[PDB]
Amino acid sequence: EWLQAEIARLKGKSIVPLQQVKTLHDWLDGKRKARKSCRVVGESRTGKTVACDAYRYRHKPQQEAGRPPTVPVVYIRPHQKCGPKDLFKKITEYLKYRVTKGTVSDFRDRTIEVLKGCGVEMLIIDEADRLKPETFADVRDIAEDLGIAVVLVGTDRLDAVIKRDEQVLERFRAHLRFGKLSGEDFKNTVEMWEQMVLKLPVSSNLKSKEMLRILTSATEGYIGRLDEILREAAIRSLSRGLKKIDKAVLQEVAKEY
Amino acid sequence: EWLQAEIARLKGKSIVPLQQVKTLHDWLDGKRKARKSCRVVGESRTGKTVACDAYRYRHKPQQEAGRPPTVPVVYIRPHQKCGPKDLFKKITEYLKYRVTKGTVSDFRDRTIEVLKGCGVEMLIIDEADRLKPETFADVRDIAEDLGIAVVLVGTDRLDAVIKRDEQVLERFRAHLRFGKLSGEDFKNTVEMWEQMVLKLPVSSNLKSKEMLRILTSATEGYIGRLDEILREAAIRSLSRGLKKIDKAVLQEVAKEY
Amino acid sequence: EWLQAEIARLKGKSIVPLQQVKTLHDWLDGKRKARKSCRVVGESRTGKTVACDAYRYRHKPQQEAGRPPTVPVVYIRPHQKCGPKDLFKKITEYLKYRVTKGTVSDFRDRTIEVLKGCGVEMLIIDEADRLKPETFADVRDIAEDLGIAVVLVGTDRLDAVIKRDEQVLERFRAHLRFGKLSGEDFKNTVEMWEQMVLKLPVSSNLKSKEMLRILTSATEGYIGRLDEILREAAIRSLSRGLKKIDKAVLQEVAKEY
Amino acid sequence: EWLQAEIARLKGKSIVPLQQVKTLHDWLDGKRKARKSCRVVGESRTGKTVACDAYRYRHKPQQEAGRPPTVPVVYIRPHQKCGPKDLFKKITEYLKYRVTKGTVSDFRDRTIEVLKGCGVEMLIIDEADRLKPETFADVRDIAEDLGIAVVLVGTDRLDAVIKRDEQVLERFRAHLRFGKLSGEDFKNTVEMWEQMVLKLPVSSNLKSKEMLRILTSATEGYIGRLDEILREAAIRSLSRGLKKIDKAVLQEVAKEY
DNA sequence: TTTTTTTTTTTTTTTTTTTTT
DNA sequence: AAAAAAAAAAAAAAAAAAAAA
Ligand SMILES: Nc1ncnc2c1ncn2[C@@H]1O[C@H](COP(=O)(O)OP(=O)(O)OP(O)(O)=S)[C@@H](O)[C@H]1O
Ligand SMILES: Nc1ncnc2c1ncn2[C@@H]1O[C@H](COP(=O)(O)OP(=O)(O)OP(O)(O)=S)[C@@H](O)[C@H]1O
Ligand SMILES: Nc1ncnc2c1ncn2[C@@H]1O[C@H](COP(=O)(O)OP(=O)(O)OP(O)(O)=S)[C@@H](O)[C@H]1O
Ligand SMILES: [Mg+2]
Ligand SMILES: [Mg+2]
Ligand SMILES: [Mg+2]
Repeated sequence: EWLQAEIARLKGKSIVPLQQVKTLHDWLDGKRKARKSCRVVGESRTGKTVACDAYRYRHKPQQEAGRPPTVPVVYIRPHQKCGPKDLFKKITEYLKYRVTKGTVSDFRDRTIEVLKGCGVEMLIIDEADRLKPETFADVRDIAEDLGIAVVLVGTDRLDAVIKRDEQVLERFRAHLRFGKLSGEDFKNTVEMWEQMVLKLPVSSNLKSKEMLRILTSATEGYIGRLDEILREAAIRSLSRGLKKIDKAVLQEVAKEY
Repeated sequence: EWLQAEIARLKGKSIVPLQQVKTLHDWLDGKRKARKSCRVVGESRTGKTVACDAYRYRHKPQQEAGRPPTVPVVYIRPHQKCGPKDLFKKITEYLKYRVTKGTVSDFRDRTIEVLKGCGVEMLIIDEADRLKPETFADVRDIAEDLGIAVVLVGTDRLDAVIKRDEQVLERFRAHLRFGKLSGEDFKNTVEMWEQMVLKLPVSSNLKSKEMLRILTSATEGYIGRLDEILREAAIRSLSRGLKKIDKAVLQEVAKEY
Repeated sequence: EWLQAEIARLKGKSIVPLQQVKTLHDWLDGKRKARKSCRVVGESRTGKTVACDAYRYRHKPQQEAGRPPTVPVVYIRPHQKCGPKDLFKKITEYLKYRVTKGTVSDFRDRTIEVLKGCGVEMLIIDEADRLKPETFADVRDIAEDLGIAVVLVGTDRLDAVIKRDEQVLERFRAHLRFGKLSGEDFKNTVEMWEQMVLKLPVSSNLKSKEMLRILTSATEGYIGRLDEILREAAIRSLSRGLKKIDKAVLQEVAKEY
Repeated sequence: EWLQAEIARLKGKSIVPLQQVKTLHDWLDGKRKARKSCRVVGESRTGKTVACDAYRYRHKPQQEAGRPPTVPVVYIRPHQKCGPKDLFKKITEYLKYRVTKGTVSDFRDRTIEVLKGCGVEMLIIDEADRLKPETFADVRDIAEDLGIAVVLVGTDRLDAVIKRDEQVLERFRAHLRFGKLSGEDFKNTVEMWEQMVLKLPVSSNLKSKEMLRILTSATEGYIGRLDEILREAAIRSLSRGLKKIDKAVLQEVAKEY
């Protein structure tokens, strides 16, 4: 069924190139070469996690020799109230090693051992705020002992957590401020969105002012909302037998927010 | 004894089709297809929980194959000050899997494993206000890692809890409002009520204005009160040897509120 | 005495054909042909062990020459904290060989000799959890060295044991999820039960709703409870000089659970 | 019967040339010439044991002289909790000598006599982790006294055992890490597998993306799972009278994992 | 400025058995 | 007939990061 094939596609996710994503990638590349600690802070739904995923794919692990694959970048997202056994477990699994039964001290060395050999140029710890304060000692140890940069990406609240510990605050001072869209950048993003993200049989012309003012009021510059508003409107429109998104559909969806 | 058979019936509960229930079911069906996460908020005794139960029965689990049943929808109601071990336990038991002794970090993974295979297209959490703030991290993780929609049903107080966390508030921005009954919808509901819920030997004619003004003052548009006023009046009337509800009985019951 | 003859019969056990048993039987038949090693997991009192017994009798020993019997399938149930000398002893006795005095290293080899010669295409080890972890090495060796598939039937707790050893977990990934009864399948099972298991002089009509709601509340879908509730009720009823089971008897028995 | 002839074939096993197997053979060849003890560690079902078997067959025993058969490479797999009498017995039997009744101190010396004479350049001990710690002394003695290199092939758990003894850890420091398949290597392996391992009359075109995404999700890069999924699907397909594997069959089998 | 509420994270110990020699 | 080794678990508080009037 054509309709179901398009809905199964639309409900899915993809990465769209944006000025903000390229900016982060070039910035992280500098910190990687210099091995310097830094921070990534911005508002929710601005597309910070997605840009980090894209970076991991930009430079993939290289395995041209018999030895363990050389993984230049490690990306992890700690669970809630993450303790020191959990941080080490997740780093080790990411690099494809199995963790054996033992205590924190027992595989701490193993984490170091697995960290060595593989390149591990940079460690990106998304959602840094969700971590027990005691674990920031093991993060500093890694950053200090090994030639590894620790990006530590987080939301605005993270700064409230970082400032509670002098030694952490004075080691992660450099920061990039991820932001939201406004002005022409938003209009160009909507034009990009229609053509690449949407494969609808008939064009919706979402760049038009009459509907762009609606997308602007509904979105407020958050790339996460633009994705929801247009992705749901496309499925709701096709489900009615339409070949494009009607102004009435954009209004009907916007009213739910 | 005929009288006791009718009292044993009247003291029981049933689901009556209403415009508000159909409206929610069609709305949830859209969010299910789009895998969109959104809240359901309204006043107490408006019949929010009952509409959610009716939805679960609309799409029942399928057992055609010898494989584990594909449950399209999961409905749970967390206990007071629900923590992260309790949320996972209740989801797992709802899928007929028994939980073994272990830590959150052990059956957090089992939950994901039971979540995979079973369809679990949508997760409805009633009494969303009854969650420790720390648990909203495990809810976001589920909503993010897998394509599952989370309803997060709650009362007006839920909004006061949601706005305390930026990341949670942004994710659940879309909402549906239950409301209450007023005008013709109430009169038609009373007519439906006497016909479908009350089966007294002789008709009471509750639609009549002389008694409808009483039901209106006593219920103030809450389907929960209309249920109580008429269900108690029917038992109290039969217990006196009456075949119908007298105006005097409706007045006597209303005076207690 | 007629009464004692019926009680001596009722207190006994028998195998009733069910949809779950046939499903189980023909799934095992696929694994047997493919020589695949797979696990089978189910809740207590769902009739997992009985279905395995029925399978053994479906595929009986065949003797076409003076050579040892061509035993197609082996079924064993290990004792508590079963060690490697005990697993080998029980396999060997099952095939009707006497075990001589010696060490594990002596009749480990004798076990291989008698696993050979006879076909022994399948080995079903019920209650797999009750086994010392060290013995899973001898089970893998059999499964690896000989063209034999091993079932590993067990309860939910078995999965907690299996996941403690990487090499066992990976080998035994395929699974069948034995379940409980609900809906029409339960009503039809009660009709079958009264139809075949119970031969009372006068019919009880256990499929009627007034008593079926009682059997449902008392049974909760477990075939083991339906068997207890009706088997005890039949003996208790006959002992009172009744020719059928009265609603009062089903209620009296249900109250004990 | 054609169908049974194909099933009797499909249920069997064979060795498929792979990049990982050639890599190990060239690596072991270097250690053999240098007489250097070394390790082989990787995950379960990655095809570690099969590559070792292929190596033994690459360099078969040569018997062109008066002296006893010269086996350059010896391959053994110790039983569970293998002690020092068992290690010596299995080495001696492999070289085709009968072991007489006596003590460890008697055929410890007989083992040395038969290790000598025959070239015995390399000893490959599979499943090294399942060995008694006391036996590693007899392994070091062989490696130290005789010009013989010992491989010590095993899983991730072996490293936890090795690090418990300083003298063993230092001796076996060199290692080759086995890796699972990902990317193009997996797609090319599926194409190769269909051509050489499957002799089905009608081509299945398993390289196609629609079914390759299914094989990828079901396999997760483990050559052991790709073998199982496709080998069972071929038997299940032929048993239905099909000349090829249908997408429906690959899905039906994948659902069991 | 107070008063719980709980959570994991910890080892130390004490016995019991199943074979080798 | 006298020894060595490998389990295989139930204890009994306890210092403390975090939280609610
Ligand atoms: N470059 C992009 N291309 C396509 N979609 C994007 C992009 N960036 C963000 N999104 C959308 O944003 C949604 C949420 O992902 P992110 O915005 O990356 O999450 P986030 O930035 O971590 O915000 P949080 O939840 O506060 S941490 C996804 O559903 C994406 O569709
Ligand atoms: N298909 C069946 N036919 C007849 N009796 C059955 C059947 N299934 C279960 N029973 C009854 O259940 C008892 C046997 O236990 P099972 O029902 O097999 O429980 P189980 O599945 O073995 O669960 P456990 O406790 O884990 S062994 C006997 O008393 C049988 O009479
Ligand atoms: N060259 C090959 N040709 C055909 N089948 C192969 C080949 N290599 C591996 N396999 C299959 O994939 C599985 C994995 O190989 P194994 O011999 O199990 O190595 P392994 O998984 O490292 O051993 P374990 O599980 O750690 S004891 C085997 O059971 C084979 O069926
Ligand atoms: Mg995020
Ligand atoms: Mg049983
Ligand atoms: Mg192997």
